[PDB]
Amino acid sequence: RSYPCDEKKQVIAECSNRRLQEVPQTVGKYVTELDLSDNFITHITNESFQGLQNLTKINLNHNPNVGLNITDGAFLNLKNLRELLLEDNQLPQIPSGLPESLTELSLIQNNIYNITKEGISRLINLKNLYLAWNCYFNKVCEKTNIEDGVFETLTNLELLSLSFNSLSHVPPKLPSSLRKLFLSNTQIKYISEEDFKGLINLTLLDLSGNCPRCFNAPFPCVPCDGGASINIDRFAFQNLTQLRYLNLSSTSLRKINAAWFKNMPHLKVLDLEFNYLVGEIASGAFLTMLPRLEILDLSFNYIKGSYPQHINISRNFSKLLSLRALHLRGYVFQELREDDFQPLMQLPNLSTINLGINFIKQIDFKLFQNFSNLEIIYLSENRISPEFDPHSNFYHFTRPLIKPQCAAYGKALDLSLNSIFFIGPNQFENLPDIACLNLSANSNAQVLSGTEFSAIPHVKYLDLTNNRLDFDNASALTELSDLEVLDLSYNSHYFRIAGVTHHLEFIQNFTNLKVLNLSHNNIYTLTDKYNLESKSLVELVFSGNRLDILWNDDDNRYISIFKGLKNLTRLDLSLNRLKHIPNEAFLNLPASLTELHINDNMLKFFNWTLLQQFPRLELLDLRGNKLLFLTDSLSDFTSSLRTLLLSHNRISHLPSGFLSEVSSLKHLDLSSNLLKTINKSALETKTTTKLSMLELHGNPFECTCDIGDFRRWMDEHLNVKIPRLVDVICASPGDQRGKSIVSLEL
Amino acid sequence: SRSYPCDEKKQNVIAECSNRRLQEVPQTVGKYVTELDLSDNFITHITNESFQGLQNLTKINLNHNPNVGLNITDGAFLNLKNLRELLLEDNQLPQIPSGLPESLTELSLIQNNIYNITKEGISRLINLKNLYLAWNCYFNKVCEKTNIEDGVFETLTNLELLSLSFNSLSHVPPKLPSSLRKLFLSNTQIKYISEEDFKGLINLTLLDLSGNCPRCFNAPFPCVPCDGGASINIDRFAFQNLTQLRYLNLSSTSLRKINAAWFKNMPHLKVLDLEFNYLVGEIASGAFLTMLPRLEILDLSFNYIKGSYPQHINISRNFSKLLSLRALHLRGYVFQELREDDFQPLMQLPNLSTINLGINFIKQIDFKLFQNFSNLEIIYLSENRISPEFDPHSNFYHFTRPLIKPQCAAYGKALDLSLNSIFFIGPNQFENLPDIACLNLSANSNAQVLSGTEFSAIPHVKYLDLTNNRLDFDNASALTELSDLEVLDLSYNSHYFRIAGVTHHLEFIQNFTNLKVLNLSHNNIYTLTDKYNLESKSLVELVFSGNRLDILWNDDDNRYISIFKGLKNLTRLDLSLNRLKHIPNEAFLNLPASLTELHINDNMLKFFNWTLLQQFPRLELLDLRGNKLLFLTDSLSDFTSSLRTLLLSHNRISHLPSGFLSEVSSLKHLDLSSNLLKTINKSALETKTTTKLSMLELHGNPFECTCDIGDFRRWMDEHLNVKIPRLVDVICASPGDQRGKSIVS
Ligand SMILES: *[C@@H]1O[C@H](CO)[C@@H](O[C@@H]2O[C@H](CO)[C@@H](O[C@@H]3O[C@H](CO)[C@@H](O)[C@H](O[C@H]4O[C@H](CO)[C@@H](O)[C@H](O)[C@@H]4O)[C@@H]3O)[C@H](O)[C@H]2NC(C)=O)[C@H](O)[C@H]1NC(C)=O
Ligand SMILES: *[C@@H]1O[C@H](CO)[C@@H](O[C@@H]2O[C@H](CO)[C@@H](O[C@@H]3O[C@H](CO)[C@@H](O)[C@H](O)[C@@H]3O)[C@H](O)[C@H]2NC(C)=O)[C@H](O)[C@H]1NC(C)=O
Ligand SMILES: *[C@@H]1O[C@H](CO)[C@@H](O[C@@H]2O[C@H](CO)[C@@H](O[C@@H]3O[C@H](CO)[C@@H](O)[C@H](O)[C@@H]3O)[C@H](O)[C@H]2NC(C)=O)[C@H](O)[C@H]1NC(C)=O
Ligand SMILES: *[C@@H]1O[C@H](CO)[C@@H](O[C@@H]2O[C@H](CO)[C@@H](O[C@@H]3O[C@H](CO)[C@@H](O)[C@H](O)[C@@H]3O)[C@H](O)[C@H]2NC(C)=O)[C@H](O)[C@H]1NC(C)=O
Ligand SMILES: CCCCn1cc2c(n1)c(N)nc1ccccc12
Ligand SMILES: CCCCn1cc2c(n1)c(N)nc1ccccc12
Ligand SMILES: *[C@@H]1O[C@H](CO)[C@@H](O)[C@H](O)[C@H]1NC(C)=O
Ligand SMILES: *[C@@H]1O[C@H](CO)[C@@H](O)[C@H](O)[C@H]1NC(C)=O
Ligand SMILES: *[C@@H]1O[C@H](CO)[C@@H](O)[C@H](O)[C@H]1NC(C)=O
Ligand SMILES: *[C@@H]1O[C@H](CO)[C@@H](O)[C@H](O)[C@H]1NC(C)=O
Ligand SMILES: *[C@@H]1O[C@H](CO)[C@@H](O)[C@H](O)[C@H]1NC(C)=O
Repeated sequence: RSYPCDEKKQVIAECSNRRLQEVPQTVGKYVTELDLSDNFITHITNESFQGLQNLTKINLNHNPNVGLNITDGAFLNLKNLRELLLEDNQLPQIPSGLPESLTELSLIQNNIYNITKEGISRLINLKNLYLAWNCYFNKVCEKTNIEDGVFETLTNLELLSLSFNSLSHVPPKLPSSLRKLFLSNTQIKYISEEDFKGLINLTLLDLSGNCPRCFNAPFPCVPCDGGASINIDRFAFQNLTQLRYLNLSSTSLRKINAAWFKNMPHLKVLDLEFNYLVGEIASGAFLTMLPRLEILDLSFNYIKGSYPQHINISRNFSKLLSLRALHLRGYVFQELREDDFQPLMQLPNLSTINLGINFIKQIDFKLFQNFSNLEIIYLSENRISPEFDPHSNFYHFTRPLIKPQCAAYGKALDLSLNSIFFIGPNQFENLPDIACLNLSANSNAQVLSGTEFSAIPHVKYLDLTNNRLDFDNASALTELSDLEVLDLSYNSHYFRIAGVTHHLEFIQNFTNLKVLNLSHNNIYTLTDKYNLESKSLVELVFSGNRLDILWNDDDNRYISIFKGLKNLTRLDLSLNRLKHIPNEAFLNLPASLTELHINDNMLKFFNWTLLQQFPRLELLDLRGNKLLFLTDSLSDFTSSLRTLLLSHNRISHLPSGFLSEVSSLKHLDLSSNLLKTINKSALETKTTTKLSMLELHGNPFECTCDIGDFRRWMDEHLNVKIPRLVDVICASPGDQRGKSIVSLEL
Repeated sequence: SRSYPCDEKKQNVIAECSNRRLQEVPQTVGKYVTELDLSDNFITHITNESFQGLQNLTKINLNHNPNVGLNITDGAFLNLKNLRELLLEDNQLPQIPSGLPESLTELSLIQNNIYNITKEGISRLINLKNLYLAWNCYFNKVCEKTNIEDGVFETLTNLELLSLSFNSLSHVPPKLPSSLRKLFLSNTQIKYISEEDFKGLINLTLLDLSGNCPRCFNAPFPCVPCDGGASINIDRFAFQNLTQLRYLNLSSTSLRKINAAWFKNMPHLKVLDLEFNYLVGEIASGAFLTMLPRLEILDLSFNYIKGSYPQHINISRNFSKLLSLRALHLRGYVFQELREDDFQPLMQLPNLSTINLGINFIKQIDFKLFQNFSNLEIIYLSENRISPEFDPHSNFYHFTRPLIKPQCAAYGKALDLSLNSIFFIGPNQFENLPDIACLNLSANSNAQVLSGTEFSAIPHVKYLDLTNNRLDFDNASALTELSDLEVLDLSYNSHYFRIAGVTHHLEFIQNFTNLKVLNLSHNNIYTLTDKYNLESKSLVELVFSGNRLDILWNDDDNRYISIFKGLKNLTRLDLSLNRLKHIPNEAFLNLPASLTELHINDNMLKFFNWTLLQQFPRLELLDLRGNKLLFLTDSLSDFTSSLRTLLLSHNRISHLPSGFLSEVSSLKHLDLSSNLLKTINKSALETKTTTKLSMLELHGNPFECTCDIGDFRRWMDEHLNVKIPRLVDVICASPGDQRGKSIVS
């Protein structure tokens, strides 16, 4: 049982976020990677790691966790160290006498303003060198000094990142080994033809945020004199024949010199966000130079204060023969016509068009059918009617446009966050065969009645979340006979009113429906039909409703509410304010359940016996309740249960014979409870057990001699992992107070 | 000592002993006690020895015992000669128990399992004024009919209030005392009211017959109609001698016809609740309207015809005979358009102040119609379609809470248009309205750019509610037409705020010369355009809860460092729920010097620079609850002379500095509950002077109960002027024995 770290093969010592004061001295021989991020370590000496020659990767990010002291040659011993992460350590300098074995070194987010030869030029094996985010924004720092020729000695260097430092010119004498070069936000105003002249291997170049476009910047932003464009010499890119990625976002570009791409036949991704390129999108000589380009990002090039009637796309867009994705967020215009996108219509591979955040008031949807294979039509965040992760893209989020669960079904159309407050009879005509539709957050209050989706009747995943839907007709959505996933979360507006009717009967009319989400609808009363019924349904999410009201002891109408979900395997009843479940109501839950969540309720009572009616239940989640008794006879009540989740309850005593003969149970979580001790027969199985994971952190353990039968049990069963031992802590007595229980003389 | 377990206070001696997990009555009750509240504990037995040394009790409350039956002997109570009032609600009692004292003037047996009202239990108690017997047999509880022993209430000739509602009776019991003022028989399974059921009750001011022959369609509880969904049947002459009736409740009694005859001899009738009947026909032609010239409140709500969405509502011209009507509630009638002509009858009523039309799915309104009334104060149009468990002491048919927030309605004429679809306010939206002072436009899906002209037709609005919209704050003259605005709620308009790349402008704030309260809560504010500071000469309160001051004040951004400094008159600032892990010194120092109240609760603060309080001489209250602070300063009075309340509950303090209390000086209230304290060392309570503390909170700390805590107990024994709530929850964590034993024992 490793302590304090958590070990595994995958051979990694996970030692992060554990209030460590110093490199622990207790780590296994077979360990090759040590992760000590997020601790309180302030010193590193050549002792620190002395009995650890086999380490190939150390991670010391974020130490002390709110300046790390490192002795010259501290790691110099570690003769197999390939990767050293020293991010966010308040380091005032590159550490002296780093080992030559390093292929990877990260000094992101430090106070290093001097990039010296003593520092680095030594380390001739480097492939990846990260020096970003040392001087930036309103931080108190100095201009970055790069010793001349410091990088030329690193002749296998492939990735150099110096972003978010004050450099003012590209540094000279860079090794021709380079594949990727990040120079974003370095306050460079001029690129000469010398700067990159030798880098014949470069696949990526990032010059974003030099001469930034500052208007409405969400960060401290300093533009070049007068808002000036960055100045890029005609021949600056002439020997960059392998470039596939070019980031020129926020460089205040008004004009794109086509000749920049004369010698760049492989360009795949061009990022041109936050520029002033309305004019060049209408004209655009440079589009003829990019016949292999697959992704083009021209987001946020809107003219301050303008709201043009229409968008203006050059005919030269038809020359982007390989184009797969076109991002045109934040251009800002009122109407999209069939004609305005003619140049895009013959591109064979264009599968994504993104027009989010343009305040578009109207669109001629028939246009979209005139395309070869659009798969994703993203119109989120428009007007349509009836603090910076260093390792992430700085100019936008990188999560996919459409949830992949929805996109997997086919053609997707995302109309979320609009003003489509009522769906009328022709709203969806002239559309392609949409498989995935997002109407989330449209302030939609209509009564759906079985015809609104008849022009796209093959929708398979329908997102209707965050509306105000009025469920006053039993034929709602029944035109969608292939429906597989229906999300109705956050439609509480009408559900919360007792006096209006509420019809959930249409659920039974689907033959392929597998997942239904009814969460946060405040459901506590229904009209006429009190049961949910489906033959197909496999997961129901019912969190954030009022079962406590539906199952009131004095009302029997909802006693069978879920029973007719004949195929259900997964049911989520969290956040339903449940004090107790009536025995009849619990026994009327579908017997096909394999997963049941009743967490974050106020349960003061669970009848363990009724599990006997649930021969397939593998997971029971009772976290975040107020339970205070565990049955002593669980072996009698289930033989399928694998995982019991009982953290954040008020369990004070673990009964003797609890494990009894529960052979199937593997994961038992009893963290954050009121356990003062565990006794021998609470632990005894005479059977063959599968238990491998047992969570006990956050209990107020009594660290008298009564704790020894459990300490002994830990040694007796090293096959059972107890995570976060350093959080398995002595409450009493006061000297023991704050001790981990394993750290005690018994 | 200090009283224990109960809290003792004086009012009009009350001993609050509620909700403490008491396994039994204490024998540590102050012999001076007159009112004993023991509700919501785990008491399972009551005996003749339970209240042994306790003559002086006039009132006992034992409701909700045991929390999850209560067992009470014959005459456990009669030894209490001064007991007038005895509350035994929700105790799962099989029986009106025996030998209750003759002194009783009030007895409550609401919410038990009693189906036998016998002479044996009830008829000896001739001093009763109020007898509450409701909610023993109802809905789908396992349940026998209520047997009311013949003439069992006739000897209680002091009885003014009898409530038997929510029991199965089938008829009004006969032989009821003529002293009755108030009679509650709602939901008792009565289908017929006879000539004879009320004729000796010439003193009745209130009769409740609601839920007899209920209208059951879409009911939120198990509801059983009368055969054929038939109406309650009430003899023509049933109310003949009810001359004193002020209040009649006939809700949910399936009425289609109101016999104007029922009111012939009811000249004082003031409130008539007819909710949930079938009265659309009567409302259209009601002869009974001519019988009610002193009616003040008429509730006709939820009388809709199922499946009908009529174009207009049909108000009988007879409504104009209700010359005393103050309020008219017509929710849930259901109709599409309100026209000027529809309400003609109402318009010459002198005192009609409240018109309520919530939940009618109305689509179009002729707003100028409202000008034509005498003095409308409240125009409640919430929950429509306008475009550009059951507490036994509550009213069962609706909530009683006000229709308009009092703070808003205090300014004058109120118009509530919350929960509509007024997604855009256009040039004439508000023409021909009266002079509106309080305007509620919450939850209208409104996403427009407010530009300073949208309220021009009601320029004297002083309380504006705009919460839960999607407002696009892109123009610095927004709202500036409202020169008299004092209160502005912009909570939950995060839609556009959360998007970094659109413009956000709050400069309009400085323009208001009368603005006192601004609520910007839960807007997810983390970036604004061009102007980064909030400025106002007048503003007194700003709620900035649930935004991202963690981003606005991130260490490498100086832009928002004086965000709140231009609020020169501010005294209350709320900065809770902003995810703050630390406030930078300078940003703290730039908070208004006028502050008297600062809330920085429910953030993640690890450190607090106490020294900085030196800049806030008026600061009286500091709320740091729900953070992660480990450190208290040892030199507080070096930094404050003003602080009276310091709230520190739910932090990580496990040590109090030497001298800390009586450092306090002006400090009246210290809350240190839910921390990590093991003791309070003599040092901590040492105190150079004598503490000014009157309240100290310490419960839910993990105290170590060894002779190490004697110091503190003797501190506690000395200073009886320092109250400690919840001593039951001031608990031993260690050793064991004894955890869970209060440090008081
Ligand atoms: C039919 O119509 C009549 C109205 O004409 C209605 O009668 C009202 O019933 C309620 C009880 O539901 C009475 O309200 C209570 O009155 C007492 C004493 O004045 C108060 O103590 C009660 O307050 C308690 O609870 C309150 C909230 O739960 C708390 O504020 C407080 O702490 C108290 O513990 C409560 O206000 C009301 O007095 C009568 N009206 C008259 C004029 O007597 C009746 O309820 C209707 N029937 C149905 C079934 O809805
Ligand atoms: C300008 O555009 C370039 C090219 O698109 C961006 O390069 C991309 O940068 C991100 C984050 O800096 C890289 O992601 C990270 O890299 C590795 C993947 O090997 C992964 O371990 C991390 O989780 C993280 O995903 C991404 O690799 C990189 N793209 C390529 C092809 O190298 C760049 O970020 C943009 N510049 C700015 C300031 O936004
Ligand atoms: C309504 O309920 C549905 C169904 O539970 C929610 O969608 C589901 O969301 C979970 C994420 O919480 C998805 O699980 C994830 O799958 C990915 C990739 O396969 C995996 O990496 C994650 O570890 C996790 O397993 C699940 O796929 C998804 N199901 C579907 C069908 O989309 C939905 O999010 C809920 N809606 C709201 C508004 O909360
Ligand atoms: C937005 O902020 C305002 C100002 O704080 C909120 O209105 C205020 O709400 C508080 C309650 O949090 C009111 O105080 C209470 O008032 C009653 C009446 O005296 C009293 O019984 C209580 O002791 C308490 O003091 C305060 O009066 C009120 N102020 C105004 C001007 O209305 C408002 O609720 C917030 N809005 C939202 C949606 O959260
Ligand atoms: C007060 C509401 C009574 C029953 N009712 C009427 C409804 C409705 N439920 C409901 N849920 N929606 C409606 C939409 C348009 C017109 C009428 C209705
Ligand atoms: C991507 C938008 C750039 C700046 N901008 C344009 C806006 C706006 N912010 C904003 N907040 N609202 C708008 C409403 C209508 C038309 C344009 C805008
Ligand atoms: C389109 O993409 C396909 C990959 O599915 C590829 O094989 C083909 O080269 C591309 N065609 C053009 C014209 O770029
Ligand atoms: C729909 O849009 C909302 C908001 O833009 C987003 O949160 C959600 O994931 C989207 N749904 C799908 C299925 O992509
Ligand atoms: C039940 O669910 C399974 C998925 O496990 C599906 O294949 C089967 O068709 C469903 N049964 C019915 C009757 O729909
Ligand atoms: C406005 O309407 C909402 C929704 O009905 C309500 O919660 C809020 O308190 C009302 N505001 C005022 C000021 O009365
Ligand atoms: C400051 O606030 C007080 C209290 O509302 C008010 O009386 C006074 O007029 C305000 N001062 C200014 C300059 O607006």
